[PDB]
Amino acid sequence: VFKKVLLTGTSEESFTAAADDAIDRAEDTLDNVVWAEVVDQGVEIGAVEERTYQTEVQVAFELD
Amino acid sequence: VFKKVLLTGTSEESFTAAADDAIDRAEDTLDNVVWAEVVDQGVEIGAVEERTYQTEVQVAFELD
Amino acid sequence: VFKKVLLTGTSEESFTAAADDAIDRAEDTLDNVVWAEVVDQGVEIGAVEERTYQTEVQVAFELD
Amino acid sequence: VFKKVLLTGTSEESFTAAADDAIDRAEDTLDNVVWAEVVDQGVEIGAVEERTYQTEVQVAFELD
Amino acid sequence: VFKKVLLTGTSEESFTAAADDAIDRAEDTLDNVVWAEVVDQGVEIGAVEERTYQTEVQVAFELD
Amino acid sequence: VFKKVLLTGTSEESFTAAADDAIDRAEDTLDNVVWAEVVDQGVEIGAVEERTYQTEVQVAFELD
Amino acid sequence: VFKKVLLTGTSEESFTAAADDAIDRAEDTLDNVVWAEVVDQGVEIGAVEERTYQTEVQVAFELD
Amino acid sequence: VFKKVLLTGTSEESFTAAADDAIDRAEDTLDNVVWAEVVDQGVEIGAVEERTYQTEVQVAFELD
Amino acid sequence: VFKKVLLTGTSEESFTAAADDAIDRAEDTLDNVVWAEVVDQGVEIGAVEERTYQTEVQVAFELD
Amino acid sequence: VFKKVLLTGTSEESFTAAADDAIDRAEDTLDNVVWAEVVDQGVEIGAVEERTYQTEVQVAFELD
Amino acid sequence: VFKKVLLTGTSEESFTAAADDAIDRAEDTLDNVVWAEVVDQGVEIGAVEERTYQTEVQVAFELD
Amino acid sequence: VFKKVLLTGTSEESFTAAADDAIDRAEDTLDNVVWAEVVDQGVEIGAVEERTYQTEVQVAFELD
Ligand SMILES: Cc1cc2nc3[nH]c(=O)[nH]c(=O)c3nc2cc1C
Ligand SMILES: Cc1cc2nc3[nH]c(=O)[nH]c(=O)c3nc2cc1C
Ligand SMILES: Cc1cc2nc3[nH]c(=O)[nH]c(=O)c3nc2cc1C
Ligand SMILES: Cc1cc2nc3[nH]c(=O)[nH]c(=O)c3nc2cc1C
Ligand SMILES: Cc1cc2nc3[nH]c(=O)[nH]c(=O)c3nc2cc1C
Ligand SMILES: Cc1cc2nc3[nH]c(=O)[nH]c(=O)c3nc2cc1C
Ligand SMILES: Cc1cc2nc3[nH]c(=O)[nH]c(=O)c3nc2cc1C
Ligand SMILES: Cc1cc2nc3[nH]c(=O)[nH]c(=O)c3nc2cc1C
Ligand SMILES: Cc1cc2nc3[nH]c(=O)[nH]c(=O)c3nc2cc1C
Ligand SMILES: Cc1cc2nc3[nH]c(=O)[nH]c(=O)c3nc2cc1C
Ligand SMILES: Cc1cc2nc3[nH]c(=O)[nH]c(=O)c3nc2cc1C
Ligand SMILES: Cc1cc2nc3[nH]c(=O)[nH]c(=O)c3nc2cc1C
Ligand SMILES: [Cl-]
Ligand SMILES: [Cl-]
Ligand SMILES: [Cl-]
Ligand SMILES: [Cl-]
Ligand SMILES: [Mg+2]
Ligand SMILES: [Mg+2]
Ligand SMILES: [Mg+2]
Ligand SMILES: [Mg+2]
Ligand SMILES: [Mg+2]
Ligand SMILES: [Mg+2]
Ligand SMILES: [Mg+2]
Ligand SMILES: [Mg+2]
Ligand SMILES: [Mg+2]
Ligand SMILES: [Mg+2]
Ligand SMILES: [Mg+2]
Ligand SMILES: [Mg+2]
Ligand SMILES: [Mg+2]
Ligand SMILES: [Mg+2]
Ligand SMILES: [Mg+2]
Ligand SMILES: [Mg+2]
Ligand SMILES: [Mg+2]
Ligand SMILES: [Mg+2]
Ligand SMILES: [Mg+2]
Ligand SMILES: [Mg+2]
Ligand SMILES: [Mg+2]
Ligand SMILES: [Mg+2]
Ligand SMILES: [Mg+2]
Ligand SMILES: [Mg+2]
Ligand SMILES: [Mg+2]
Ligand SMILES: [Mg+2]
Ligand SMILES: [Mg+2]
Ligand SMILES: [Mg+2]
Ligand SMILES: [Mg+2]
Ligand SMILES: [Mg+2]
Ligand code: NA
Ligand code: NA
Ligand code: NA
Ligand code: NA
Repeated sequence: VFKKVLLTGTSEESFTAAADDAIDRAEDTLDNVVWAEVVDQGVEIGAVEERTYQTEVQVAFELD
Repeated sequence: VFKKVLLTGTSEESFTAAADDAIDRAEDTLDNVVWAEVVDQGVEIGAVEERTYQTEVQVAFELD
Repeated sequence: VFKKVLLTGTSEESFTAAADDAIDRAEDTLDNVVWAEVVDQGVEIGAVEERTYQTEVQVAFELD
Repeated sequence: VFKKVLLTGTSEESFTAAADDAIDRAEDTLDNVVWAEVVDQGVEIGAVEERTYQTEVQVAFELD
Repeated sequence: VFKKVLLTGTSEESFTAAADDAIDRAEDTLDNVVWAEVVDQGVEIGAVEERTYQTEVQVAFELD
Repeated sequence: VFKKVLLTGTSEESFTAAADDAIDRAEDTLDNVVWAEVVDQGVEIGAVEERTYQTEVQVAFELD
Repeated sequence: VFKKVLLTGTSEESFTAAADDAIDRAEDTLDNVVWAEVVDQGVEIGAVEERTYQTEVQVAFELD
Repeated sequence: VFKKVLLTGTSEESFTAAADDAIDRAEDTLDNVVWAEVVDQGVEIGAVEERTYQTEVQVAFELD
Repeated sequence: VFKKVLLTGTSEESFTAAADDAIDRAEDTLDNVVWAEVVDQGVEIGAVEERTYQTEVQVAFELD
Repeated sequence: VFKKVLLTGTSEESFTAAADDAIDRAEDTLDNVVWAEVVDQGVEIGAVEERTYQTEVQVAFELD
Repeated sequence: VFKKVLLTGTSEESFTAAADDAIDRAEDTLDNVVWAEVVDQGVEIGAVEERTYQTEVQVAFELD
Repeated sequence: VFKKVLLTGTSEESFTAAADDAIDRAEDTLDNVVWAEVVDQGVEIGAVEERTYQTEVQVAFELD
């Protein structure tokens, strides 16, 4: 059985690095992370110092 | 990193109050709740006494 | 077996009351109405006197 | 010909009042506003004092 | 309040049995599981021995 | 001209049999049923005895 | 209250005429038809003599 | 950079002519119109004399 | 088994004729073309002489 | 690089067997078939003898 | 009240830089730009010299 | 007439480079490649050595 958690990663650099940010967090706290599906992307502007790219992913992990 | 939990709140009063019901539950058990996105709304009729409005939300919270 | 009818209710008050308007109509003419799913919402402006909130619902009823 | 502008209204009270907020703004600056279609709803939490309901609408107006 | 977890069940037999696989896992670890909504189906081929049917479900459970 | 009715069939056995349940009902009451399109699938759990698979279909029939 | 019926009109001429075909049928059998929304278009080829354009519409009518 | 404006054109003749109606309006008031994407089609019936076909388009234009 | 190819037809006349353009091409090179489903429509403006209507279709054909 | 072909399989038995029908055809003619994603399901009724279940899949295969 | 404008940015480098291109243009001409939501991405090939990455964003700005 | 092929490119570097990977493959085997539309993005994790970014594109090419 796989389960997915819905995470939004952030980066001041790129959409790819923002996806990595979310996956890194998942891998910190979950075993058997196997894939991620991008579900949205955006840019936070008017409450940060530098533009912040955001990539939201369903991160899938194998249960057990 | 933000994470979202997918909650359906309920109310005998309104769709807005049903959204509040879900957010209240999130705030009871989670720190740093920052926003909610409505993903569906409906009304339960034929297994309740009074119509029950339901509002399903992705409730976003900042991790750490 | 359930069947759904696609109804748009209206209200000069709120989206919740517009949903009730549709459900009330279904309950007038149908037995065993069991739930409703919101599929769209809108506001009619430039052919009514007061803004009219509209809520479109699939109203589900149990057949037999 | 109709044109639509994509506006997010806000309210500390309800999704309906947040929709009104957007429509009111459109009517302030546009002639012949004729309808609005709800495209999203959400709640801003962790950068406001009180929860703020938001309703995003395409507000349609007749050109000329 | 209901909460949903996003699970992908697997089966070498059918899409229905793959849905059961996910629900069974939810029922192992959660109380008050009340319904499941199918959100995707697929078949894993080129890293398994026999075709494996997969059914992804939002499994809803009542909180408390 | 074709018309469609939106029916949810149920089965304690499978998603395919739940689709048949809806189609059977359509064929009981309608002439010239010609096809069905699956629009959703789900499983009712916590108000039935055995899991009940549900398949919602637009059932198309030729008018006249 | 408005209700919608989901009709597929057909024409050997055009998508517009296929939409008219559905609306004409609605107007034959329903009072207070007020609008139609196109939901799909297609072309039937390999079971007709000439290509047949099809336009599927939700036809809305005012109840009462 | 391209920008899009969301326009609904109308015609008593066809969906194609309704799309032209919107594009013509864009070209009246905008320079460097480069393409249009159809996003919806419909027919206004019960507040016009003759059926009016409507085609909603995102009309893209190159900025500068 | 059916297979679909994703083709965009073009016409200086209409969306219907643009759909025919794609289907004609499919029929030139494929046997047993049986139906087409419209998936998008648009208009190319700023790199053609006359507006060019485009209709994108999944063209289905029976294999063997 | 992966490529996908869009195939509709058929079965007089089940949606799962209809998916297998499409995958079997892909495996007959393609090397390195690796997965399939269900994109639609339906039932052909009024031009076949027995109901025919259909499952449309994107069948993915690794290029080279 | 927030308003959104629908802009497609371009870059010969990356999808992230194409998003920046659109946001930069918005910030040139608008006050209080607060966020952007990616709605589409693509690559222009056969009318440019080098591949051009394009990222379409709804750029949100606070009115007043 | 344009045709599209549905390709998933891969890269250990970025979503942009994964899109290039797919386009490069199309250009190897097809003439008159004119544009690509991103339809999905993801990251393969638990069967590769380094995270592999994937970008799925419809690659459009002009027929003849
Ligand atoms: C990055 C980002 C910020 C946002 N802020 C937001 N802030 C807000 O008050 N309302 C919103 O709807 C909203 N949407 C956002 C979406 C994105 C993608
Ligand atoms: C409130 C609500 C109840 C429902 N009950 C339901 N009960 C059921 O047996 N099948 C369903 O598909 C179903 N859907 C529902 C959807 C909503 C929005
Ligand atoms: C309330 C409402 C009115 C509308 N009127 C409309 N009137 C019209 O001529 N064309 C339309 O597309 C249209 N859409 C509408 C949508 C909504 C939600
Ligand atoms: C109200 C609201 C705020 C938001 N803030 C947001 N803030 C953010 O940093 N990223 C987001 O994606 C985001 N989305 C939002 C969506 C909504 C509906
Ligand atoms: C079963 C299945 C396997 C998959 N594998 C996959 N493997 C991969 O490398 N990229 C993918 O996008 C991908 N998608 C899949 C989807 C499904 C439904
Ligand atoms: C089978 C089923 C039951 C459901 N019950 C439900 N019951 C409920 O109170 N709210 C819901 O949203 C809901 N959704 C359902 C969906 C499905 C598919
Ligand atoms: C016109 C048309 C015919 C079709 N026939 C069809 N026939 C069939 O056996 N399976 C299908 O999925 C199918 N889809 C169709 C869709 C359209 C739009
Ligand atoms: C042409 C058209 C008119 C409409 N009128 C409408 N009028 C209305 O009161 N409510 C609606 O939702 C609505 N929708 C419409 C949609 C279309 C496409
Ligand atoms: C006809 C048409 C042309 C287009 N050109 C385009 N040209 C471009 O540089 N970027 C685009 O996104 C784009 N989209 C188009 C869509 C359509 C429907
Ligand atoms: C099985 C099937 C047959 C169909 N036939 C069809 N036949 C037709 O004339 N028009 C259609 O739109 C159509 N759609 C279909 C869809 C499905 C899923
Ligand atoms: C970059 C891009 C160019 C395009 N050109 C295009 N050109 C065209 O003639 N028709 C189209 O549909 C089209 N779509 C496009 C989409 C994208 C994303
Ligand atoms: C990269 C990727 C791998 C995947 N693997 C997958 N593997 C699997 O067994 N089931 C899946 O649904 C699945 N989906 C995937 C999606 C993506 C985007
Ligand atoms: Cl989710
Ligand atoms: Cl419907
Ligand atoms: Cl828009
Ligand atoms: Cl496709
Ligand atoms: Mg930096
Ligand atoms: Mg988002
Ligand atoms: Mg914010
Ligand atoms: Mg009360
Ligand atoms: Mg729901
Ligand atoms: Mg129930
Ligand atoms: Mg009042
Ligand atoms: Mg509507
Ligand atoms: Mg009107
Ligand atoms: Mg107050
Ligand atoms: Mg939003
Ligand atoms: Mg076995
Ligand atoms: Mg999936
Ligand atoms: Mg049994
Ligand atoms: Mg459902
Ligand atoms: Mg003729
Ligand atoms: Mg259809
Ligand atoms: Mg047929
Ligand atoms: Mg005339
Ligand atoms: Mg519309
Ligand atoms: Mg001409
Ligand atoms: Mg297109
Ligand atoms: Mg048999
Ligand atoms: Mg289909
Ligand atoms: Mg360069
Ligand atoms: Mg686009
Ligand atoms: Mg071009
Ligand atoms: Mg490297
Ligand atoms: Mg994918
Ligand atoms: Mg895999
Ligand atoms: Na989730
Ligand atoms: Na219906
Ligand atoms: Na817009
Ligand atoms: Na394809």
